[PDB]
Amino acid sequence: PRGSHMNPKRIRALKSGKQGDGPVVYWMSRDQRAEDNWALLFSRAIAKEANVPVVVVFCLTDEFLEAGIRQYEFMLKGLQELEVSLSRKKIPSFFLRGDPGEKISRFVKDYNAGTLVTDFSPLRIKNQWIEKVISGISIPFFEVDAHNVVPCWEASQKHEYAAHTFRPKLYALLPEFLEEFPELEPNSVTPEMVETLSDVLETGVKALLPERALLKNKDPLFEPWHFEPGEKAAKKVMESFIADRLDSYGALRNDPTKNMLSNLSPYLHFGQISSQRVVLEVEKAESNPGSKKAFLDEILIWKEISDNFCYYNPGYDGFESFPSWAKESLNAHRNDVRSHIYTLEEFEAGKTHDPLWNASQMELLSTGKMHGYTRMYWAKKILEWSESPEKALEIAICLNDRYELDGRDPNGYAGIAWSIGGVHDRAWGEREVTGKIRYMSYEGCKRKFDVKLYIEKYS
DNA sequence: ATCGGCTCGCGCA
DNA sequence: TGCGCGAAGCCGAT
Ligand SMILES: Cc1cc2nc3c(=O)[nH]c(=O)nc-3n(C[C@H](O)[C@H](O)[C@H](O)COP(=O)(O)OP(=O)(O)OC[C@H]3O[C@@H](n4cnc5c(N)ncnc54)[C@H](O)[C@@H]3O)c2cc1C
Repeated sequence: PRGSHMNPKRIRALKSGKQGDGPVVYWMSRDQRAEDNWALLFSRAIAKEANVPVVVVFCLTDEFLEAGIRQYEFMLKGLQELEVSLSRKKIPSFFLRGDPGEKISRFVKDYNAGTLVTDFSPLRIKNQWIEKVISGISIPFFEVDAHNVVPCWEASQKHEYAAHTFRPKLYALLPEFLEEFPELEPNSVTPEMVETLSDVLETGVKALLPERALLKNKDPLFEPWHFEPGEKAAKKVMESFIADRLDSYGALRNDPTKNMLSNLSPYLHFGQISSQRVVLEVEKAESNPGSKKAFLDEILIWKEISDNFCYYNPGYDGFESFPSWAKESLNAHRNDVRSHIYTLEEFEAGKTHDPLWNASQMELLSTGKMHGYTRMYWAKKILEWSESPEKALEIAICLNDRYELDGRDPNGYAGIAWSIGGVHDRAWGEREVTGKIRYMSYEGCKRKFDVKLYIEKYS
């Protein structure tokens, strides 16, 4: 590759081969943005060294049927804006429909690709697709970490027990890896599905319409105006956070009645904005130092340790990935009698006895983003009022992935594992049902914020 | 061959 | 509200 502000350690070879005659193809998956994208940039750099065009390919899977119209519209509306952004950079974008394992392979043959580059996800499905693609192509294949500031395989070579073991290794490498971004260079070389993306959205929304979330009077639950989608909207949210919410963040990040969070998770999850970008802007901002340490810890340690978790523990969304002490503790309490037991359907409709739990579910149903403090309480009550730890993990993941705009994310699996299974936490006083897993109480919540205001806001 | 230090609830102001 | 301890398993600095 060979260039300024392009550390070679951000890229690694999935497969070696003979470089092809054709264009460099960036298989975009996790990081759906033109700016501050190390994978797009590396793909562009390979293109310059080889005197070839860079092109972006994206696969429209049947995974959308798993979630709702809320996330399909957010992603697809974002992708319509992205096609236009990429087009201004003279970068063509190709949208394939179907299975990435077969469709990426066929595209490389059909479009005569020279080099394949993709971004990094520690999720099982991306790795499965990469394995399939490797078996179907002759060309060199590179992986670039565009999501984490320090590349996941570089920060640590093993599972990290706690944030404290991770913090020294990540912080030692931050001076090297926390750096500004080069501008994306438009295409120099002339670049050689048929449906419109609007058509795809229309066909997909008709397929999802029967199962769309409705209130009892037939009126839809989802309010689409809370987070407008796309790269342009993402940046406006980051700007208002620094301007309006970062000063109060150290004091108020755990009060759900206050709108004092970044609101960046839906854009971060789809890769509509870079975490490295957000950290650069926050570092430079003159703000309360307590707020800066609190927020940088969240977007650097906690977000990037969630990738460490999924990358070194392939069963990240199961019981086995919990630490020994936690699995041992939860196992001993499997027979304990739950105070309540709710089904997925009762949980989903917000019909528990706990008005605070119900309000947290209604914030999830109506806005698509539950406040970060109540997500801890929400997941820990699923554990407390479920038949088993496995049923709890299953119900929390089902509701999180169906209804959160930021769901189906390593942060989600690491966050749920912390809450239910103690991952990256320590043991606490033993209790019935939840054992030594950290406990959170309705009364504890009453002490810390105006619980009644939150409940009133969400019926 | 031994210890300091890690993202709650509670009792106290 | 803000503070110090309790209950608690283990990592790694020494
Ligand atoms: C049960 C549970 C489920 C969760 N599910 C998800 C999910 O599906 N998707 C998701 O992106 N996050 C998830 N989180 C982490 C966190 O709640 C959200 O990222 C955060 O509330 C998003 O809102 P924000 O971006 O306004 O938060 P901010 O406070 O502004 O945080 C900014 C960023 O810091 C990172 N961050 C903050 N808290 C955490 C954390 N605990 N772990 C990892 N990264 C963190 C995120 O990237 C987040 O976007 C979950 C946490 C819990 C306890």
